[PDB]
Amino acid sequence: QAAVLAIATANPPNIFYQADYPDFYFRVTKSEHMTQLKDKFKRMCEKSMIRKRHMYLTEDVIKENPNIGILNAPSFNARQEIMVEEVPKLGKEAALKAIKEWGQPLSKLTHLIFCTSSGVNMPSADYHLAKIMGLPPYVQRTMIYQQGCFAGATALRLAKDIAENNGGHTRILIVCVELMVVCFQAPSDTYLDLLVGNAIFSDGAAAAIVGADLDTTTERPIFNIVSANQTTIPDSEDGIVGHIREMGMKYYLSRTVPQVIGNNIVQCCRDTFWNSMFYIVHPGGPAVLRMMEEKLGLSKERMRASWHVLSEYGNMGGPSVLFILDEMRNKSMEEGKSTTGEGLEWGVMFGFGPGLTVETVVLRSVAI
Amino acid sequence: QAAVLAIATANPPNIFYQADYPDFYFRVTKSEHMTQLKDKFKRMCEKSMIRKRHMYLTEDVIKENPNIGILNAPSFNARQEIMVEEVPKLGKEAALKAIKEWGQPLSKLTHLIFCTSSGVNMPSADYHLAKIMGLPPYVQRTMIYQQGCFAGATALRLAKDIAENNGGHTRILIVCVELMVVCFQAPSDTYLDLLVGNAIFSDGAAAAIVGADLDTTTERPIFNIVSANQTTIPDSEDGIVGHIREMGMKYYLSRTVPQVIGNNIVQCCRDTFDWNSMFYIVHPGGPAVLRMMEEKLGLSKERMRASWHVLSEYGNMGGPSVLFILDEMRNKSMEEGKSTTGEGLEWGVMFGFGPGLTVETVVLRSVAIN
Ligand SMILES: CC(C)(COP(=O)(O)OP(=O)(O)OC[C@H]1O[C@@H](n2cnc3c(N)ncnc32)[C@H](O)[C@@H]1OP(=O)(O)O)[C@@H](O)C(=O)NCCC(=O)NCCS
Ligand SMILES: CC(C)(COP(=O)(O)OP(=O)(O)OC[C@H]1O[C@@H](n2cnc3c(N)ncnc32)[C@H](O)[C@@H]1OP(=O)(O)O)[C@@H](O)C(=O)NCCC(=O)NCCS
Repeated sequence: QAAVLAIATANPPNIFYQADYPDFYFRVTKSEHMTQLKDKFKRMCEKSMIRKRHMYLTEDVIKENPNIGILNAPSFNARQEIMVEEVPKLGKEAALKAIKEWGQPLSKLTHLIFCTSSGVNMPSADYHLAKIMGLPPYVQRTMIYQQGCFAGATALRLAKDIAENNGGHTRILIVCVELMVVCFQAPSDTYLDLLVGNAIFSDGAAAAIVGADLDTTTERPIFNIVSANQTTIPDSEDGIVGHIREMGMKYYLSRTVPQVIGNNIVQCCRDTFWNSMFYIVHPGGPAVLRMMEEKLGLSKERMRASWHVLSEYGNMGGPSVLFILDEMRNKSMEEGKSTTGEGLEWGVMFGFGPGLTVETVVLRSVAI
Repeated sequence: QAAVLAIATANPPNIFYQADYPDFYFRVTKSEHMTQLKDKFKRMCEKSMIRKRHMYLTEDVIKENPNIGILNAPSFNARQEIMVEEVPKLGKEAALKAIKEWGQPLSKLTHLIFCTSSGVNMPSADYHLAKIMGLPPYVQRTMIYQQGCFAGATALRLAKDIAENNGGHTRILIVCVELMVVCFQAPSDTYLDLLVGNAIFSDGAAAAIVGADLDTTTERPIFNIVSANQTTIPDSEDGIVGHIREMGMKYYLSRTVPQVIGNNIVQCCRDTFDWNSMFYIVHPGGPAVLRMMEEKLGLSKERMRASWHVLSEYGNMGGPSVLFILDEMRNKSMEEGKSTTGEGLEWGVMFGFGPGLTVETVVLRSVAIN
């Protein structure tokens, strides 16, 4: 059975505290005159439950690429040149720490699964990561582009079958990275979905190692991947929409996504399995996390890891479910819990994104 | 063990005969005064070993989207809107014929793998296919974007482990589509990679069904997927390069790619496996790759027949091309009274390749027919 053997994360060094973003955003986009809009955007940042976000896109980067800060202006080439370089670099930072934890040589990896929705190139970010890390030429790459916030979960789904069907030697590095360079947009009166995305999206990278049939002398599972299944919510394609354009990516976030996602993953939870199991839910917004608490009647401690990653990092998209998994098993160990899943045995991870698409991973903890 | 249970293909109705393409291409781009450049382009087309290509991008579509035919003009938005709609539509045409040949209900599928380097969107082409085909919501989707001409083989590699690890009723639809709307560019005398790609790149869709441990009464494999491995060619990053830009995709094609590829897959054959006693499916990158296979392995001329055929009748369609060849090989083997689906031979190999340079090697096993 496939297991997660290591986790590690990385973030761009610059921190943006949510308190100061509504002024920073409207200032660098020369938009201070949209005061009524800014008041609305201040209202979104405060309700976001996000304390701080790490971002590559600093005021300097915008000055260097001034069209990114100018709505509808062509900025795709500029965004593209940044992301094609920087996405694999941030992925290398996290992958190195994850391989340090695994404690095995690079030449032991057989596969690489790279996921991002921040830039596209041929050869793609999976290749570039393998170059700058000097991976052997026998490492088999799978590139997951533009799958949004369920990419981290979908990587595990793919990794389970690769790891289990090829046997003991198969070892998979998974790397998910996002830079909101891809979709930063200046605020506008008619396009009210920016204010949502610009309040929540942030940058980060997470890496993980997956294998089955372990060398019990060197390798130790953190979690076991029991099952992994994707489902699609009918007639909801208008929920999350990403249009990649000459102005960069135009995202569109429907008001109904949190209730639609919330009702559906709460259903997946029942169909698949409530304070006796551990939970990793992609921090799409605070309302999805509350609905899990309200409809399953969870203690405040059940969603703690997911609220924590949201608060300290915001909505990093793809890699976010791995941040939460790392955060869960870390505090489990520091607090001396019974298991990597906060002392519990069974758990569930949910990724979700455009479609609407839900990726459900059934996990099992490891005794600590 | 995973097996290919059905294969089918589709292409745009408009046919562009290579003999006429230099005139067409320089006329619709209003570049016919670049007479020396056009002569060079004629020589490329005349050596392409491509007889005809099917293409979505007609003179009318250029007229409707004039920036596509103006070099460096902003046309990404125009290209995107075409491909986001037209890529799943053309994939649908192939997929339905593949399901028809399979003989099982569309609802019996469990997985969909969609591959294209022609447009990006969220939700992606895999979702849009599922929508317009009415695939049930339990069909689990994987989207392979921007992986170039090895995506068809990479889909078989991932589908092998999905079918065999889950097995049972697991059934994977693979759909690979390219439209050269993505990378069509007007000619320039400083940018001679464009002349190469404009002489060879074409449109098509292919669909295949994959499953392990199927029912003999209803389902019969065409090929068994014995193994599949991806390898990378070191220090070859600049061979095949695709820069997605506001002007569309700018590709760059090193002149040595066919030799690097040809020498690499000849070596892969030897490490992996009478070379005339196995069958071959080689991505039609150009004529030099196939001749290198024949030369360095001492192949009779029947061995690359199917790959030459697809190159001739369809050009370089990218990702789906190996499935076109696999289908052609299987069909003619049946029609011409051969003993197995691989031209009467037992073992075979499929090579896809693309940016990296990356090589996807799929070891195949024919099934007895006739
Ligand atoms: C931004 C957010 C935190 C605001 O908190 P909230 O729970 O909506 O609380 P409120 O209803 O009081 O705030 C909504 C305000 O922002 C606007 N707004 C919120 N969501 C919006 C959306 N999808 N589209 C357009 N406007 C939106 C509303 O128009 C409203 O404006 P108002 O102050 O004039 O009334 C919340 O909307 C959110 O988290 N959205 C993200 C949804 C999500 O998880 N998507 C998944 C992507 S991975
Ligand atoms: C275009 C092609 C059909 C003709 O090449 P050929 O059969 O080897 O014969 P030639 O070398 O005489 O080519 C004729 C012209 O094309 C030019 N040319 C060939 N490859 C070129 C390249 N990468 N870049 C720029 N020019 C090139 C030559 O300079 C020559 O110009 P000239 O006639 O004025 O001297 C052949 O180059 C080809 O198929 N290349 C494919 C590359 C490839 O497979 N890429 C993989 C993507 S899947």
